[PDB]
Amino acid sequence: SKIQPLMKPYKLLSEKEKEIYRWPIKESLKTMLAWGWRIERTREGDSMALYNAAHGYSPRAIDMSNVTLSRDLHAMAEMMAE
Amino acid sequence: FLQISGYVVSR
Amino acid sequence: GERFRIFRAEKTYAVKAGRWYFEFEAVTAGDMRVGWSRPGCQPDLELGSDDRAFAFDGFKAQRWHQGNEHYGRSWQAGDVVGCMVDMNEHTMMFTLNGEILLDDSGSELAFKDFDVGDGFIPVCSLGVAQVGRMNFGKDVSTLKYFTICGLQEGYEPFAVNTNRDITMWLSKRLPQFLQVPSNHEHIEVTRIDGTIDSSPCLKVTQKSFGSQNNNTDIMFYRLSMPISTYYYSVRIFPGQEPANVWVGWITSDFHQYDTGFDLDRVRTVTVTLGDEKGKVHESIKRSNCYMVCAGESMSPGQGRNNSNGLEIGCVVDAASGLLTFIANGKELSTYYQVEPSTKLFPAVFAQATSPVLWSRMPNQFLKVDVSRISERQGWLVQCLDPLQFMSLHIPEENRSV
Amino acid sequence: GVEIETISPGDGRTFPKKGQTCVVHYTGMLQNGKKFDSSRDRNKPFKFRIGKQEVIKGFEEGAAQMSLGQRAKLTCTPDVAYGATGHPGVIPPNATLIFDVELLNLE
Amino acid sequence: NQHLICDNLLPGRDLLLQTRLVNHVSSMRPNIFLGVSEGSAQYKKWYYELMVDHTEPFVTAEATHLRVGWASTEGYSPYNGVGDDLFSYGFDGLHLWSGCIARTVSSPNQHLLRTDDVISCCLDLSAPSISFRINGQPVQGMFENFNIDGLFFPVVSFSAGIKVRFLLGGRHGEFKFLPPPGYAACYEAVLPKEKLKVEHSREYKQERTYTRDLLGPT
Repeated sequence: SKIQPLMKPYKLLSEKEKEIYRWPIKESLKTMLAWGWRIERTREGDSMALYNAAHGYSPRAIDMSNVTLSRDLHAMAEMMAE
Repeated sequence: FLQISGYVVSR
Repeated sequence: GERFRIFRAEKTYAVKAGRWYFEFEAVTAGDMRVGWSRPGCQPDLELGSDDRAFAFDGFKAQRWHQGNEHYGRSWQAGDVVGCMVDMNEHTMMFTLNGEILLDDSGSELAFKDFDVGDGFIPVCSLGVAQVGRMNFGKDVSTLKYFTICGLQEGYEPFAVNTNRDITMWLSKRLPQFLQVPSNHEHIEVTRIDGTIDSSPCLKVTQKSFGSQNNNTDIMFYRLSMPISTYYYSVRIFPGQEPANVWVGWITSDFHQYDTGFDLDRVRTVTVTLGDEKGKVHESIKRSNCYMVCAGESMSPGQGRNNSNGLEIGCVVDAASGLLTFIANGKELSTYYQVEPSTKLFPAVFAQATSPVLWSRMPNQFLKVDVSRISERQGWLVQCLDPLQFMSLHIPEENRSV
Repeated sequence: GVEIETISPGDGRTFPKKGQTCVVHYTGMLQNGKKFDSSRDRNKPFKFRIGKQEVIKGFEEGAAQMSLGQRAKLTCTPDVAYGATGHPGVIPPNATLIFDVELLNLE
Repeated sequence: NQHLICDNLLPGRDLLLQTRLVNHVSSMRPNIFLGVSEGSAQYKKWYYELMVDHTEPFVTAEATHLRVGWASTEGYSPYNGVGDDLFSYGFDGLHLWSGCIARTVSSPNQHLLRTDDVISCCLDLSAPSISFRINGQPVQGMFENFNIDGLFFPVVSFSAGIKVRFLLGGRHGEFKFLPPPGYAACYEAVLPKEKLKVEHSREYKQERTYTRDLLGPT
């Protein structure tokens, strides 16, 4: 019947799916922290929510691929891909 | 993933 | 990069054969890039960038045809480039003060092997604070270096046979309003034929505009519309709010262009005609040249992507000072109590990426100007002379061409 | 209604009689700066007798308000005009007129 | 069978809709650069008054251009006429008809540009009000928010058949009247170390025969 009951907030999500989602992120964080680099936490960069069902689920699509990035972050991404 | 929240890795 | 003025000539006396002499008297040393070009196009671009235009500069000591092509030697104050056409063999050349400038190949030749096409007319260029002199020569004594090489070989002045003064064109300073675009770099408008049971914009057309990629510098829209009341809509960029752009009705009095916008934008015109010092009366606040409402924080609830208070495109039944532009989804708190003013082709300020108000029209001034007289002990001006010129004005949009 | 806005004074007491002609050099223009008629550029002034309906009522009433040598600036409501029909081919229907007459002499 | 069609095609679209035309020319300005703003500059009070000797119509038409506008720099682009600078009303006999905008009134003490032009010009960079005293009652109707960036120029425009002398403070000449308290005369704004003269309306081309000057944007 193609019924997926997994549509739920992350607080009540399963531990297995949460670990599956978190494992690549944790691995990436460990890889970038092993080398050792400065971390920027500027307050002017708080752009988490700037772009324009059950339990108030209202998804949206964000197209942020047009933002140009620095060469240092490009090299870091290349190293992560390698 | 890295652009959000202003997280920039620098040497 | 800007401030260059290509001092063109009238294309009516274009050339297709023969040969003539032409010298440009240079007063300011540095950039004296002068030459000739076809009527063609590109009234605001690099002089001599393509094969359409030919020029030679002295600051960089090079010519200008299909590239830089370092040629000749640098000039200074009091110099004549000495340009002569040669249409019987299609080989151009220049003689700096009677001396042929040596090219990069050591052949003292400028250009070769081009099609005549529509012909070429002399074209100058002055970047910043450059003094020049446009001289073709009604007589032999008018020019000084004409009797060096052009006279002895068979070259004539450009105005040898004309019994009237030759007028010259120049680049404009203000961008023309409508300037319907045809084949620009990334400009393309589309129309649809949805007329019934569809088209919620009710314009019975698309008027959609889309750029190519990574090219925007905040330019003021101007589209053609050949074919509350008057339910239409102009398909502005669909509500993605790249910079919260400003939308409003523009007047025919608008003449100001820059990268920045939403500034003071010329005087706001606030008139309170009455007794003033005695007792003020009802105010008359006319519209601005950029009388355009700001985009502001439209849709605070973060609704749909391509729907954020845009393209209302409606007008009220009677001219009650304000029209149906103080709306666009909700209240924006503007009044716009103005005079009848004007109504013409639509234009709304916009600036968006990909998620024409252009100054590229040449202009020519009058052959004979009014006489100005200055004196001393008060600098009294005494003017007594008639001079009139008739001008076609206001076909649909108010202008004077 | 006559809405004379005099730009230059004249005699101050001279008024056109019934059996007199008002020699003027009017250059009346329509609204929005449109010059539909001009009598000065033809180098010929205008003559009309007062009280014989030889001219439009607005022009006659405006001449009955300015003095000798008094430069005037008149306007014409659609009442004193060519009516709702309008002058065919030159004056649009239901339009107002603006006059800037300048009486040279009164005879 | 043509007269019906000929008389029908005349009120079709020949009333007034297509390309109209008229003929006239104008424009004239002085040279001195006021250019006063905040910072390392001067105050913001000035006063102007001119003198007229010869004004006649019918040289070419009844309309002879003689106007002094609010904003010479921002009101209109020289690229029609100085004084009637679109938004500017233009100082004249008794009119306040701006460029394509009508705002004229019938204020008292009004007449044509006749001899003994006892006039007064009002400026205020803080709030551009008007008190245009001409032998008593001044002209009413304000015009605020003017010359925002700076570089203001008081100008006097003429077209043809005009014989007037410049009167701005009377440094080169003689100031006939006196400035009131507050508004000081135009003796200031004359920059030292340089010559004082009169220029064009941001115009580089003038009466020339074959030695025409070719100036860039400046």
